[PDB]
Amino acid sequence: ELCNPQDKQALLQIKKDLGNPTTLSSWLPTTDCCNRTWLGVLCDTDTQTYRVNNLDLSGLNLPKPYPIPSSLANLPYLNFLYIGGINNLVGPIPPAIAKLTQLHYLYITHTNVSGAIPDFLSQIKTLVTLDFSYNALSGTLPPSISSLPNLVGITFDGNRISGAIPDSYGSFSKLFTSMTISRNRLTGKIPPTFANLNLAFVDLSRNMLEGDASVLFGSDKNTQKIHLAKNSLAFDLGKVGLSKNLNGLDLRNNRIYGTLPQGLTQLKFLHSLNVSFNNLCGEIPQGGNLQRFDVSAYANNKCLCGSPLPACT
Repeated sequence: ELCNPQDKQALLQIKKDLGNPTTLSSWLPTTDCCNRTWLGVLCDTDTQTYRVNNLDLSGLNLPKPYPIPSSLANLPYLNFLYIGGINNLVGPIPPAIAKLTQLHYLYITHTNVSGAIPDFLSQIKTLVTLDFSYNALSGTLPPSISSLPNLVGITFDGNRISGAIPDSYGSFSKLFTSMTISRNRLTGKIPPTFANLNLAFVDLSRNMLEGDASVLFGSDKNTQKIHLAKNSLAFDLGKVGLSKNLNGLDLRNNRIYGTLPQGLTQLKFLHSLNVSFNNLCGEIPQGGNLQRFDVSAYANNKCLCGSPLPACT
């Protein structure tokens, strides 16, 4: 049998540790774990270790709450680990995951996992993406993950994370291009060190952030989406530079002031725009895609005017 004996026992232990759910009844001692019949399990054919390097646990419908099994640490060749959509998965992200030294892609999402996002993840130098969204995570954001050299993005949306965004999150490498931490409880300001990032995507919507978000803008940046809705931000929007790549700009429900920047008429790919429920004033820039957006995208500001709104005096 091709299945490695130690991977085999860890997988059967994981199964037992989750109450031997019927959703894992394909994990049979009588069949080879490497031959694609064990649901969600694959072995590394590419590097020819033939060790289990890809595990997907999804929608298992556990019969009662169980934590993330510490037997996951006994699959040391994991590169890809997805754990998601499991209502009855509870407890913290165990330091047992630190044993997965070759992880590239890690998702623990749409579960009831709780506690803080662990600071130990910074030691897993192969990490390319982290997704811990839609769980019950609390605590503050772990500052040390900014040292990860291959990390391209973090997806931490929809938890209960509190505290300020660490200044060290402006220190990610040039490969880091996507940061979403929406629907949490962050407070404070966006760190000035974020001028060092070049984000394709940034979503910090539905938090309690305050102050200036100008650092996330710039005509030298390569940014496709900027989503900052539902915070308490306040800065002069008319002063910001805009990435030519911008396709989505959502700043609704903040305390942003000044005029809309004339540079918006030059964005060829702007397809979604919402600046409602702010303190903006002045003529809406006429040109580009600006007059294609409904009135509701600009309404409820202080004194905006010009098409699609009534004429300026």
